[PDB]
Amino acid sequence: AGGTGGRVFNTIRTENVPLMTVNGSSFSLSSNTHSHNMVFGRGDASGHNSSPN
Amino acid sequence: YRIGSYYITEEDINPGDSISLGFGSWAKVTGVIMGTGVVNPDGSVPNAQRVEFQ
Repeated sequence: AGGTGGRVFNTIRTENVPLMTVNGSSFSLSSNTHSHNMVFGRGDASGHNSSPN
Repeated sequence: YRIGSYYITEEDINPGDSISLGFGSWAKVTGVIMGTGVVNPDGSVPNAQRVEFQ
């Protein structure tokens, strides 16, 4: 035996790596109708697939 | 080092009546090891010498 005791290579010790999870959260964003800017007018050449404004 | 359960001095008539009797603390450890070294046996640095306080 030895005067100093330790359990590293092989011994019945305690303690481990805890495992936990976080509760489900949903991200909510508001689509503001302003701040979209504007260029040119109507009746005129417009970019295809552009968002209607 | 001498160990005895009788509370009589070594120089007393009841005791052997020779030599000086002094109180001894702790148990005598054989010169070579000092005890606790390494968890897994590797061994620490022991202490030696007589009367030396370390």
